[PDB]
Amino acid sequence: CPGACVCYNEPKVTTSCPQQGLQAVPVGIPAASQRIFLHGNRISHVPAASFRACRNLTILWLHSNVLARIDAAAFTGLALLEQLDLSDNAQLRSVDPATFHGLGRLHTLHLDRCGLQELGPGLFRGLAALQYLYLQDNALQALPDDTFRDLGNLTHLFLHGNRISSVPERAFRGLHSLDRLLLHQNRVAHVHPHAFRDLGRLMTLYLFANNLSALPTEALAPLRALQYLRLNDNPWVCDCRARPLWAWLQKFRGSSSEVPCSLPQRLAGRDLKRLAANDLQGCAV
Ligand SMILES: CC(=O)N[C@@H]1[C@@H](O)[C@H](O)[C@@H](CO)O[C@@H]1O
Ligand SMILES: CC(=O)N[C@@H]1[C@@H](O)[C@H](O)[C@@H](CO)O[C@H]1O
Repeated sequence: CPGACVCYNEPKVTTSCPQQGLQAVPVGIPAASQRIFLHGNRISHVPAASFRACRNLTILWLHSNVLARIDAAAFTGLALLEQLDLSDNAQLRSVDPATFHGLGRLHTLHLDRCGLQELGPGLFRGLAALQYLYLQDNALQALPDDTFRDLGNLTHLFLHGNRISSVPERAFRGLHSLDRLLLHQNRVAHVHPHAFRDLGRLMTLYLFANNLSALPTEALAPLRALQYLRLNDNPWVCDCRARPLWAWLQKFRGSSSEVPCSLPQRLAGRDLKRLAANDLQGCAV
């Protein structure tokens, strides 16, 4: 086994060379390795077919490594790959759309704390098996249509800490079985109704800290079975336009947060969840 690593077959075959100051992926990683650990090094690249001979690789960790570019090939024969953590590489900024193409059995994929500015075309094409998909704290500006379409088992989608400015119909389409997506700490101005139009089964949604003035009507409608909704820290305007949300909150059985009206004044500071129906004026004008 390569130096600066410990190798064992014990539970599953591991290579493990974490925090060993490695500058690049060592050449001698034994092929019949099941799980490989390379986080905490200084590996700045994942060149084409870096783990090819490891046909039985289940777990692979490269997080916290000053990654800069990950060859479109990279994970090529890692068909049995389950977890692939590339988190904490604020210098990556991007992943060639065809990168994860194979990765069928992929269960969990971490791409958080990465300079990801955009989510390319088929970045997540047919990742079917995927359930956990971490994408918090990147530079993502928008969620383009059908971006998570093929992700049918996805039950955990984290997108907070980005720069998403709005949620269009397209995004979150095939996301059936999605149990909880967080969108907090984003710049969400508008949430197109129907945007959650098959986002049922969803257990918990987060939209706090987001620059939302008021939510459309049919917006929270599909969220039958929702149990946790966090809407604090938003410029909630409270005029007749808030009725739909006001209403949706009253009939809500689950657990909500505080929806602080931050406008108009005179009502400013009060929480929409406790305003009486006729507190919302300034109608059709
Ligand atoms: C809860 C559910 O729908 N189970 C299926 C599972 O049978 C299948 O193996 C997987 C694909 O890897 O998709 C879904 O997770
Ligand atoms: C545990 C098991 O199924 N055995 C195979 C083994 O025959 C093969 O040599 C190896 C490739 O390195 O992949 C393993 O999965």
